[PDB]
Amino acid sequence: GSSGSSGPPEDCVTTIVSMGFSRDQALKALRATNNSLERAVDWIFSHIDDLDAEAAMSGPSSG
Repeated sequence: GSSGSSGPPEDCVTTIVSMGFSRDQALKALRATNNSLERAVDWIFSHIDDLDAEAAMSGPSSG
């Protein structure tokens, strides 16, 4: 049980991934949602929708 400097929760990360999400996403989401679970899932779903973010080219990979 180590955790010095602030950081995102593990349980959350797990939960998300548990759903079948990318580990990076979970992390990002969290950080994107000030380390939030509920919001994360929301910030996540949003991405799934299509509205990823402001106009910005997307990497080569089919969704």
